[PDB]
Amino acid sequence: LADGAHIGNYQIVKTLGEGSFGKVKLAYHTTTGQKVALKIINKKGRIEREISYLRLLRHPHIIKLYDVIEIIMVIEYAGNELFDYIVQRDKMSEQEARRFFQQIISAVEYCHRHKIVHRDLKPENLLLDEHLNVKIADFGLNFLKTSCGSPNYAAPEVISGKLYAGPEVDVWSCGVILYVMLCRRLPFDDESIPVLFKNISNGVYTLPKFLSPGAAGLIKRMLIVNPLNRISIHEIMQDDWFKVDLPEYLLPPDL
Amino acid sequence: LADGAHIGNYQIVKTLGEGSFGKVKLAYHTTTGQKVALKIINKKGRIEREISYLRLLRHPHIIKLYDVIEIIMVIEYAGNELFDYIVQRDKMSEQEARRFFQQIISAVEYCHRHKIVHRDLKPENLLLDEHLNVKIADFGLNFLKTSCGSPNYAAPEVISGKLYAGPEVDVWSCGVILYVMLCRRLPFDDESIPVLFKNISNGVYTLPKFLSPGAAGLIKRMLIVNPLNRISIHEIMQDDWFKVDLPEYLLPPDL
Repeated sequence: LADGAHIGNYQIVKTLGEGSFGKVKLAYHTTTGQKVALKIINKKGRIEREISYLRLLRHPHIIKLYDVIEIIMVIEYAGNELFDYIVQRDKMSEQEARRFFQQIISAVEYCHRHKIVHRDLKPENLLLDEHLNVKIADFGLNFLKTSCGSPNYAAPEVISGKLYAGPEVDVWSCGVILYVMLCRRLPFDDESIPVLFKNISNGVYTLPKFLSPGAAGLIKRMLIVNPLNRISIHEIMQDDWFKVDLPEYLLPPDL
Repeated sequence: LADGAHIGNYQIVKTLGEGSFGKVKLAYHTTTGQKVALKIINKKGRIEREISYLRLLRHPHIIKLYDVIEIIMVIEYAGNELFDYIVQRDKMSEQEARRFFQQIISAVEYCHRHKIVHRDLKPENLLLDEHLNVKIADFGLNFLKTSCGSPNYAAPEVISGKLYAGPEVDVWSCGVILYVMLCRRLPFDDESIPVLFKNISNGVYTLPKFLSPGAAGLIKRMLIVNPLNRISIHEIMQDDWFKVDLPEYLLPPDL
């Protein structure tokens, strides 16, 4: 039950995080040795509905909810972080960046379809598995992780704490994300908190010249202050720059 | 010169981060095999004065600037993060927490003496070495790390972007830090950015009952909104709760 060991095919390894109910512990499947993530819960509503609803969501690049076993969740485990891999390789190609951006955007499209807005797309939520596939965590309706997002990646609507943050906020975050993989620098960022918020609020940032007309073009339409003029996920998936070398499994049925 | 290898006793291993001039690369000393951190620079003022000034600062718990070798810096390397270690051991003792808090506070006292205010004390800056000693990084006058601080740990003066942030801001951050090691939860923290800032601004937080009168007492005086009434580092070092089991090497000469 504790960091000791064993629970129906799974042996516990070492708590990964704590959180209001139980903890999250690393564990490896008894026979296969597949690493897994065990989120424990109990001692309390429509959460069970949620947990049940998550076991249905499946996507190559979203951390999967393998199966529920107190209340053990059994989640897919990815140990590395997308950006740790990116800093490693000095200057990865624009085509290398795009490859990741496509997996991410596809994943977002997938969730928005199932009516789930992430709202917290940031580096600590972009993981990678042994095959270099992105795995987005924290998707679906602890002190190691803060409840409020990393400002540098939040849309104006979020910085300003608007009562409604629609799927357009994910596009903005993805905008920042794309920007950083290509420019290796944050779009908005100042040592002064208030100034960082000012810039984000007025979409104040500069696009580096080494950016292809394609990339810079897409970034531009994603980082738009007015939620209504911000480009949509589907428009992004139909973009020429985006489309290049786009793996078929990433394109939904309707597109 | 690159991620290839070798530079006067040091062999390069794999870039740890990038930053406006050069990068930071992990390297191990050719003979001893001591891991080191290599920050590269060139292509430009009073920085050299600064670099020179840092080579003089020495403290058991501050990342040391071993020696300058373009412009290679050679920094002490710590791979783990204080809080990763803390989540591991389920509930570490109050005396275990205090041990870390003393090393941290001593380190801060040390820098404030040499007229250096950190201003960005957060989890990603609290490292640990193989002996479980804290090593504070980013001390002394990149996309993996943002320029603005992690709000949850910043003092009101910092959240509000006041033109002057004195050493009192470090006390506040240390307050949050102490709080989290003991309560395993953030003092101020809300999914709403504006609300998080409101709470911080009005020092709105609750002290858990399982806190000793000592600990809770110290926290209280650190998280004070008015910079002038906030407890001082030296008063903290003379506190009864703080003093318990305080290793002699951590106490400065004058105390």
